[PDB]
Amino acid sequence: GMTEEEARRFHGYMVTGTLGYVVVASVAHFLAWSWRPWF
Amino acid sequence: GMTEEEARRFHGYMVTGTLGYVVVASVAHFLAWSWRPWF
Amino acid sequence: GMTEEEARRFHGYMVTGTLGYVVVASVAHFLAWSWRPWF
Amino acid sequence: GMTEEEARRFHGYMVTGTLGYVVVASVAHFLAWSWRPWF
Amino acid sequence: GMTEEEARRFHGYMVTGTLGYVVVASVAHFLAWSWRPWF
Amino acid sequence: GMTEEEARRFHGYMVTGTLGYVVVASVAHFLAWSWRPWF
Amino acid sequence: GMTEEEARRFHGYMVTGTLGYVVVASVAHFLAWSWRPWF
Amino acid sequence: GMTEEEARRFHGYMVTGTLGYVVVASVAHFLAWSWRPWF
Amino acid sequence: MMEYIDGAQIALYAFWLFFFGLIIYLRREDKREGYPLESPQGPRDGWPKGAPKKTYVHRDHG
Amino acid sequence: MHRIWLMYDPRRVMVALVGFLAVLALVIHFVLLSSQRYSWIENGTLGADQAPVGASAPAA
Amino acid sequence: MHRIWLMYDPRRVMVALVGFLAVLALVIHFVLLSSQRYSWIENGTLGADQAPVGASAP
Amino acid sequence: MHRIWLMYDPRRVMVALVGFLAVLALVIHFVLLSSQRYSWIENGTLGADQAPVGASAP
Amino acid sequence: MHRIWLMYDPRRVMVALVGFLAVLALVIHFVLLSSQRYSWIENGTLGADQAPVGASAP
Amino acid sequence: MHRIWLMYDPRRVMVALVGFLAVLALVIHFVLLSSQRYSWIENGTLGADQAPVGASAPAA
Amino acid sequence: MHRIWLMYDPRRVMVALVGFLAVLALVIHFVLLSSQRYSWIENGTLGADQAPVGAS
Amino acid sequence: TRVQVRTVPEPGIFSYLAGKFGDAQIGPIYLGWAGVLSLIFGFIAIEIIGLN
Amino acid sequence: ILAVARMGGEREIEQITDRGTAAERSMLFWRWCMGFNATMESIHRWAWWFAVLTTFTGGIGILLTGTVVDNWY
Amino acid sequence: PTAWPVDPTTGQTLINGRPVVGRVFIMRKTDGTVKYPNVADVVAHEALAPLPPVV
Amino acid sequence: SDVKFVPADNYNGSPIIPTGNPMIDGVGPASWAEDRRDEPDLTYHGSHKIVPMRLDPTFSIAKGDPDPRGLPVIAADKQVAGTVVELWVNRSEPQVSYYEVQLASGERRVLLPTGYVQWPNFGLWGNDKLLVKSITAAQFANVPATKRDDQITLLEEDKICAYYAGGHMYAFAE
Amino acid sequence: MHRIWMGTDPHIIMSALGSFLVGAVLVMHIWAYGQFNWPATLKAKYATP
Amino acid sequence: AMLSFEKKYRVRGGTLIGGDLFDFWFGPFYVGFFGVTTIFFVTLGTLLCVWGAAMGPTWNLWQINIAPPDLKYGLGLAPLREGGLWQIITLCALGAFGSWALRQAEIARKLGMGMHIPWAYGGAILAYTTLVVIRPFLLGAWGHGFPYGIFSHLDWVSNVGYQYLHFHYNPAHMIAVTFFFTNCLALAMHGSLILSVTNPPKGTPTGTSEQENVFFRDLLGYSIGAIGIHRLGLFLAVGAAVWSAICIVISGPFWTQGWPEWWNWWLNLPIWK
Ligand SMILES: CCCCCCCCCCCCCC(=O)OC[C@H](COP(=O)(O)OCC(O)COP(=O)(O)OC[C@@H](COC(=O)CCCCCCCCCCCCC)OC(=O)CCCCCCCCCCCCC)OC(=O)CCCCCCCCCCCCC
Ligand code: BCL
Ligand code: BCL
Ligand code: BCL
Ligand SMILES: CC[C@H]1c2cc3[nH]c4c(c3C)C(=O)[C@H](C(=O)OC)c4c3nc(cc4[nH]c(cc(n2)[C@@H]1C)c(C(C)=O)c4C)[C@@H](C)[C@@H]3CCC(=O)OC/C=C(\C)CCC[C@H](C)CCC[C@H](C)CCCC(C)C
Ligand SMILES: COC(C)(C)C/C=C/C(C)=C/C=C/C(C=O)=C/C=C/C(C)=C/C=C/C=C(C)/C=C/C=C(\C)CC/C=C(C)/C=C/C=C(\C)C(=O)O
Ligand SMILES: COC(C)(C)C/C=C/C(C)=C/C=C/C(C=O)=C/C=C/C(C)=C/C=C/C=C(C)/C=C/C=C(\C)CC/C=C(C)/C=C/C=C(\C)C(=O)O
Ligand SMILES: COC(C)(C)C/C=C/C(C)=C/C=C/C(C=O)=C/C=C/C(C)=C/C=C/C=C(C)/C=C/C=C(\C)CC/C=C(C)/C=C/C=C(\C)C(=O)O
Ligand SMILES: COC(C)(C)C/C=C/C(C)=C/C=C/C(C=O)=C/C=C/C(C)=C/C=C/C=C(C)/C=C/C=C(\C)CC/C=C(C)/C=C/C=C(\C)C(=O)O
Ligand SMILES: CCCCCCCCCCCCO[C@@H]1O[C@H](CO)[C@@H](O[C@H]2O[C@H](CO)[C@@H](O)[C@H](O)[C@H]2O)[C@H](O)[C@H]1O
Ligand SMILES: CCCCCCCCCCCCO[C@@H]1O[C@H](CO)[C@@H](O[C@H]2O[C@H](CO)[C@@H](O)[C@H](O)[C@H]2O)[C@H](O)[C@H]1O
Ligand SMILES: CCCCCCCCCCCCO[C@@H]1O[C@H](CO)[C@@H](O[C@H]2O[C@H](CO)[C@@H](O)[C@H](O)[C@H]2O)[C@H](O)[C@H]1O
Repeated sequence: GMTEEEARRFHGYMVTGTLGYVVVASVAHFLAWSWRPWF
Repeated sequence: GMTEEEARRFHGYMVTGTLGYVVVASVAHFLAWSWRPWF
Repeated sequence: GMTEEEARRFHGYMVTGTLGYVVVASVAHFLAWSWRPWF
Repeated sequence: GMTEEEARRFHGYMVTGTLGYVVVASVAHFLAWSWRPWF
Repeated sequence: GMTEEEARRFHGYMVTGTLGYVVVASVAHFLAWSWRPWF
Repeated sequence: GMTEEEARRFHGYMVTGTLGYVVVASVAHFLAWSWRPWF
Repeated sequence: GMTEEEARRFHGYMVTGTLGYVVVASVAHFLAWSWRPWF
Repeated sequence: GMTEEEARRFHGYMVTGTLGYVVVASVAHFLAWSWRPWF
Repeated sequence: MMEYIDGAQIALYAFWLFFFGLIIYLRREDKREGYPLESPQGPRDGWPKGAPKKTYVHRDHG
Repeated sequence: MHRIWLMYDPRRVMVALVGFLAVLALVIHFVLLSSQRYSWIENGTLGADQAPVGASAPAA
Repeated sequence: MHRIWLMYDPRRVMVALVGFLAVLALVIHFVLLSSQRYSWIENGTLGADQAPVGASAP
Repeated sequence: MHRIWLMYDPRRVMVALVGFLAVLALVIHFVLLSSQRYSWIENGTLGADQAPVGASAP
Repeated sequence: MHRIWLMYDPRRVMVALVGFLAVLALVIHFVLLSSQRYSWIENGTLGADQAPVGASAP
Repeated sequence: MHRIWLMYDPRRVMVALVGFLAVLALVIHFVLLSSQRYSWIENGTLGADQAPVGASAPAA
Repeated sequence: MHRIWLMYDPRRVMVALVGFLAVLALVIHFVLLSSQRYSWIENGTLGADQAPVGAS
Repeated sequence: TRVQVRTVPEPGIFSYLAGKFGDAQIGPIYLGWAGVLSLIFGFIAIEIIGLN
Repeated sequence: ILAVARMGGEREIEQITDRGTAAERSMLFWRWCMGFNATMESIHRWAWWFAVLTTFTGGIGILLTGTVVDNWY
Repeated sequence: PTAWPVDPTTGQTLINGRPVVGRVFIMRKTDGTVKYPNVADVVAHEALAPLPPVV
Repeated sequence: SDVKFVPADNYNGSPIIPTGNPMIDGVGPASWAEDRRDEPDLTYHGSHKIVPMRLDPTFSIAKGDPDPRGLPVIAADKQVAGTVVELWVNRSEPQVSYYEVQLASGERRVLLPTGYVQWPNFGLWGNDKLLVKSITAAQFANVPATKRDDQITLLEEDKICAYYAGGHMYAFAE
Repeated sequence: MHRIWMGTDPHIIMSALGSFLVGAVLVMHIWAYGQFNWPATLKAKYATP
Repeated sequence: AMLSFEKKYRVRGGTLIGGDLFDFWFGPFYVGFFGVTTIFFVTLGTLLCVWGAAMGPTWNLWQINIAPPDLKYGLGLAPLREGGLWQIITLCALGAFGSWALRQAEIARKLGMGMHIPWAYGGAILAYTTLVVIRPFLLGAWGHGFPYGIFSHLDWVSNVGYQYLHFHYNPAHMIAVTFFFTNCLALAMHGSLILSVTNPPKGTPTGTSEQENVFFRDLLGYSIGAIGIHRLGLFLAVGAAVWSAICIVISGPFWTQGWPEWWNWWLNLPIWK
């Protein structure tokens, strides 16, 4: 399987990858909102 | 199965996860209510 | 399977949760009735 | 299976639940009757 | 199977229960007849 | 189940509660009669 | 379940709590009667 | 599977492949935009 | 009289009650082999609980 | 007559009886509910003289 | 009459009873809900004299 | 009363109950949402006297 | 309350919970998106005074 | 928080997550491309004052 | 970041990726090809001001 | 396939047993009284249809 | 059954009375494919009821037609 | 009444007296389909019932 | 070890990995019903259902078909594994259940279920050798043995069929 | 008279009687409100025209 | 959870694409690479169906109707609200059904089974592909596919039949129906024989292969054998779907008149013209 150390190492990549993806999506929504707001 | 220590340790994350999710939902509902109330 | 001690312990949780659920449903019906009575 | 001692103990709860259920149902019917009689 | 001694005991309940059912059905027909006769 | 001495003790309270209930109900009926007599 | 010792303690608090409830309700009804009497 | 050293070697080509693909697509999009913009 | 209720609707719900009763029966029969299930949390029966294992007697030639 | 329970297992017969009566009761109720005379959910509050009656002979 | 719980497994019968009551109640509620007189979700606030009634004999 | 949990495994009952309540809640909400009077997503802001009522007797 | 995680394996409950919430969220969004009042992709920029309301009682 | 990766195999949570996001992204694009206001392939060049807005029928 | 290839044997990921991109590219082209604005096989020679717009 | 066995004395203890499984006769295709009458009645039905 | 015939799966009565590996593989294929399985006996009950219910439900549909409902649309 | 009022100065549609930014359209479900209320409504759109046969 | 396999890892749905030789241990597609009754299958009249054909002179080859006895058996690695000595027949539904092969290397006779064998042209022509696609000629040496050589138990039938069933996955495994 | 209680569970007896009294009291009040024109006269006294 | 004999069988191997990467279980279900692609296509296709319901007139299960495009769109992808959504769902369906067959092949390989089940299921995929791909392509428009709706596709079947005035006269349809009816008889017969030897009347020995062979021979006048009845059932059930695929693909692409007047060739045989 994996150790806590390997789990903790993977978790760091997973958390940062998730937040990075959410940042890119946040900018995409900013662009979409500027083009054609939905509210 | 779990030890009861692991049950306690898991339960604390579960409470905070449930709470944080309910908080986000509560803000989401109040945004929706302010824009277009359903009652 | 359960000892009768385990059964009596679980019964306390089971009855309490049932009555807690029925109480929340009572408040839901109080709110629903105050909004739009069905009789 | 059941002993005959358990069977009589069980029957006491089964009768008392059956009586409670019939009580609730008969109240429900008299509420329904007072609102909209079917004869 | 069962003995003739058990069969006699069961039969006594079965006859009494059958006759009880027919008696209750008789009252239901008395009530139905006085509500709306079919002849 | 309940023994004879338990039953003997139980019966004393049971009669007392029943009489107390009927006393309260009698006062309720006297008040009701003095307010809106029904015969 | 409770011993007769626990029951004898529990009963005294239950009786006292019930009396406090009925007393406070009695004040509530006296105020309500003086505000909008219903007979 | 492959060693970590092989993984670092393979990953280098995978970046340049991806980058070259993204470059060609970026030119393809700007050609398409120049011909017939979609916003 | 009853407008919305009609005999074809009555018959159809009678079939549905029979049919779900039959599916329950068949799933009990499906569990006469291989059950109860093994699991990390202990044995599991699923639902409905299976019918028991069935013993066959063969024609005596002795 | 009690000997008939040697002939048939009462644990079988009791289930069969309850099933027979439950079906028969539902059949009779729904037959009546489908009739005009006895459609009691819609017309149960009509008095017996007000209740429908099927067509009589014209004596032609 | 308690010997019915020796004649049959109470665990099984009690589930059968719960299933019977479940289906019977749902049948009666849905029959009433699709009637005219007792379609209580749409018309439950009508008074008893305002509620629909089936046609009499002519 | 607690001996009911000797007849039935409480782990199994709670799954059965949670599944029952989920289905029952969804059925009741969909029934109401299908109605005229309680189509609350379209009409929930109507006052109680403005909300639809089914037809009376004539 | 952590007692519950000795009766049920967390790994199984979290799978059940994720599945239930994913489906429930998708149900509610599609129901709203199918309505007139909350078809927000076409009409989300209307003000609350401008949004559709279902028909009242006559 | 990282002990979640002791409960579940990261190699297949990551597959399930990537698959979920791919489904969700495609669903949202097809929903928007089905709409009138966000039919961006046919109407993306319209300014926001010309973009469609859905309304109910006038209740005259 | 290279360690993703220790989790996922790259010889397989390339084949899945190529497959996914091939299908995705085809779907996008067919969506465009049968739109009114971008049916380039029939109308590709129209100037940007002559190209259709899906005004309601 | 294509290594068929062929059994000269009777299988069931190509060819087929003449014998009994208790009340059941083995060998001929079983009709009995109900089968014979079924074929007579059914033949007349087929004849009436075809002649019409 | 043809997929396990190499392992004696077509001898279904033996596989019912004395479960072999052919029965076990048959059960595991369907359990792994669609999440539930029958047994070598009970698959024949599923078969029996599906055939029987074809003509039984059919007959009820005919008896209802023209007697209870005259226009099914 | 098939379209909302238009402000003649701006050309904007007015919904409940207040302007909408955008080109307003009336929403409808796929191809304008509407659920059939009941048999009586379906029959109200048909021809009358056929006359009795000539026997 | 007495355990035939261990989990690949500690996660719930993970595969098992055999410890020893899986064809011999009976793991994966090489496994058999280990609880199966160790007695012969019987005919309706109570005789042994599956028997070598010499034990019942009622049975013969159909006169058009080749008798396989004497032919060489060719294993998956294209070696000769042996020659067919005898046929075993099912007396309830008359067919050849097993060929019996005397091994070319060594001395033992082993059973070979039909349906793992095939003819070079599926019987159409050239029927001069038998093909066994599933196992190599060395693996023929370990085919499970019946405790008598005129009779086979239901357990022995399962073990033999399971050995050839495992071959497609494991015959060339390291 | 007390011999009737022998063999019973007192909590079962109090549950049975408790159920019956709640049921009977509720039925009697639902009935009495229809007959006595109360609380209808109360509501009319405080209603706004 | 696992069957009491199952754990022994859960080995690696027999996959087609993914190697060991997806070679695992999730509850009872085997995953594998085509498990992953299955769930992808199933989820996408189902959510687009729910979207088609949402933009349609009702949520009533029976009345939901995601229709194909108008014939004017030919073999192009129509606008999504005009029937392009039906076209995306059709691609998802093909992806799901193909993935399901390949996943079954991995499961059969892992258990040492023959490939009979994947290939049998291929008969159903062929019939679906004929209805939504091959026949629409030969007619030149995807709009010839059937709509996705529990009763609205029966309206399509009705109207396609009457496009040929009297579809019962379609000769391939007559064969396909005969296979379907013969299959159902054969299933009742085989199911009854196995059950009646394994469940004899109370107080009777368990039956034998010889008894079902005797009875079956009285029913049909020949003995089919244990493998033969399963070959027959597979032949009848799959042959029904194959003749179904033929009967619909000849209607329109190859024959365009009423089906009754196809029989004119039989009336004009020269022995009796
Ligand atoms: C129930 C009380 C009321 C009763 C009255 C009304 C209903 C009457 C029918 C009752 C049938 C039993 C229901 C039940 O609880 O089953 C549990 C069992 C699971 O296997 P098990 O052996 O019993 O248990 C093992 C398990 O508990 C522990 O192992 P593990 O932990 O590894 O398992 C993971 C679990 C999680 O459990 C679940 O997820 C339960 C899911 C139940 C889904 C039912 C959906 C029904 C509505 C669909 C609406 C549609 C949604 C799209 O187990 C699983 O992974 C689940 C494996 C089963 C997968 C089933 C796939 C779909 C089956 C067909 C669906 C119907 C198609 C028409 O699952 C099954 O066996 C389901 C399939 C059996 C029925 C197939 C019938 C097909 C009839 C087709 C003809 C229709 C003609 C009109
Ligand atoms: C273990 C305790 C016993 C029991 C012992 C008592 C006692 C002792 C008293 C009552 C009283 C009553 N009980 Mg109790 N009762 C039991 C179970 C029940 C059940 C049931 C669903 O099983 C019901 C419907 C009832 C119903 C009733 C009412 C008729 C009445 C008061 C209202 C009420 O219900 O409050 C409670 C609501 C519930 C849902 C029941 C829960 C249990 C509670 C705690 C019982 C009430 C105790 C009460 C506050 C004690 C006051 C003492 C004063 C000296 C009067 N009992 C259980 C089995 N019940 C009182 C009475 O006779 O008034 C006429 C009373 O003095
Ligand atoms: C016209 C009617 C009269 C009036 C007439 C009377 C009379 C007469 C009496 C009372 C009594 C009471 N009244 Mg009053 N009362 C009026 C107006 C009010 C108002 C107000 C307007 O805000 C309030 C707060 C109250 C409050 C109260 C209580 C203090 C008391 C009952 C106590 C009890 O046990 O409650 C128990 C109930 C609750 C705790 C439920 C509260 C529910 C809340 C609002 C919602 C909770 C939601 C949440 C999600 C639930 C979670 C559950 C957990 C998760 C398990 N009254 C008006 C003016 N009232 C009685 C009394 O004094 O008893 C001693 C009494 O006799
Ligand atoms: C335009 C035509 C109509 C239509 C009109 C009907 C009618 C009318 C009927 C069916 C019936 C059936 N239809 Mg439909 N059907 C249509 C469209 C379809 C479609 C489709 C894809 O569109 C399908 C798959 C079906 C399928 C079916 C079956 C489910 C069902 C017959 C079951 C059965 O086994 O019968 C075959 C089995 C039998 C007939 C039983 C025979 C048993 C007896 C004992 C055999 C005796 C043999 C005898 C001894 C041999 C000698 C005889 C002499 C030579 C004379 N229909 C459309 C809508 N359909 C039947 C049904 O049940 O309806 C509810 C029915 O009556
Ligand atoms: C579960 C539903 C399915 C079903 C089941 C089913 N059918 C069955 C059975 C079962 C389980 C039988 O056991 C029974 C049977 O025998 O099967 C072989 C039968 C049967 N299903 C039949 C047909 C059939 N089943 C159909 C359908 C179905 N069967 C459903 C799909 C259909 C369709 C689709 O239309 C048909 C046509 C028969 C083959 C058979 C019943 C045979 C029967 O009743 O025969 C009666 C007799 C005659 C017709 C007369 C024959 C006359 C001879 C040809 C004359 C020759 C001369 C004669 C010798 C003269 C007399 C001299 C005397 C001295 C002898
Ligand atoms: C029509 O409108 C409708 C649709 C109806 C409206 C409704 C919509 C709804 C309901 C939406 C819900 C959305 C949702 C809900 O949660 C959405 C949730 C989304 C989430 C959580 C996204 C998460 C993304 C995470 C990413 C991308 C992670 C990337 C990680 C990377 C790259 C690192 C990998 C690891 C490495 C490299 C380390 C190896 C080293 C190792 C091993 C070592 O060193 O050992
Ligand atoms: C057409 O008509 C239509 C429209 C359909 C209308 C008609 C509808 C009808 C007929 C409806 C009928 C409804 C009904 C009928 O009875 C409804 C019955 C409802 C019921 C019974 C609800 C019960 C709920 C109980 C709950 C929620 C319990 C929760 C328990 C909790 C939280 C504790 C769990 C345990 C813990 C935490 C720890 C344990 C200890 C351990 C492990 C330890 O110590 O080890
Ligand atoms: C409008 O129309 C209709 C509706 C028809 C009109 C009619 C309405 C009707 C009929 C109404 C009837 C109402 C009614 C009838 O009875 C109402 C009855 C009300 C009652 C009984 C209320 C009782 C309240 C009791 C309380 C609050 C007690 C609290 C006690 C506490 C807090 C202490 C707990 C114990 C301790 C601390 C000891 C632990 C020691 C331990 C463990 C140890 O020592 O070991
Ligand atoms: C209708 O409109 C709708 C469709 C609805 C709108 C929505 C659309 C959506 C949601 C789109 C989503 C798009 C998307 C999302 O992620 C798209 C993601 C795209 C991506 C990631 C593309 C990546 C491409 C990478 C390539 C090509 C790499 C090539 C590598 C090469 C050539 C080198 C190989 C290695 C070598 C040679 C070395 C061997 C050495 C070895 C072995 C050694 O040395 O050992
Ligand atoms: C691949 C992950 C996503 C990258 C997406 C690009 C945008 C986000 C910024 C990435 C910047 C670097 O991001 C950071 O990388 C380091 C390693 O370099 C990760 O570090 C991780 O692995 C290292 C060892 O390698 C551990 O000691 C550490 O505990 C763990 O968190 C961090 O968890 C991440 O936060
Ligand atoms: C789609 C909307 C979803 C909204 C969900 C909102 C959930 C909000 C967070 C609560 C749930 C997760 O649980 C929360 O995880 C964070 C992750 O940083 C933990 O965060 C903290 O603890 C962990 C573990 O020691 C540290 O590694 C971390 O750096 C620290 O910030 C919190 O202690 C825990 O309470
Ligand atoms: C709604 C209620 C009013 C109408 C319905 C009345 C239903 C019938 C109630 C009958 C109750 C008493 O019924 C009577 O019970 C006794 C035991 O108590 C049964 O007696 C049973 O056990 C005794 C021994 O214990 C045997 O000797 C006897 O043969 C056996 O039947 C009687 O056979 C039955 O007649």
